[PDB]
Amino acid sequence: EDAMTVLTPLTEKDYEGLKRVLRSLQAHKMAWPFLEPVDPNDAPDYYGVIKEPMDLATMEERVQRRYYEKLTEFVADMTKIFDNCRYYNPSDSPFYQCAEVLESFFVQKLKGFKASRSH
Repeated sequence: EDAMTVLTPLTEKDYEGLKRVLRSLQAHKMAWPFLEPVDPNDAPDYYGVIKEPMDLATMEERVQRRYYEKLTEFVADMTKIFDNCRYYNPSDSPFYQCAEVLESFFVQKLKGFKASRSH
């Protein structure tokens, strides 16, 4: 990551942009597996094998409460969503495919956000 992403404290203005990014992901058709925490009754051994679960509702709470100090930390939580999903699910699963699609969408939005921050 670039130095602004790593070092620049997130401001209130930055948080408006973070909320916009999160809302765009929540609204995406392929976000359905990531909207809320993984249900243990749907996913055998999940919480036994996934050390740091994450989901979009948890990130929404963190954005509201100003949890993140640096953009890198917001990106790290988001990246957990996708990495956890690819870790636990087979590559031919619809879940895995959702992670591939939504991650690409997130990267597009994130670049947009970083650009906007820079001007």
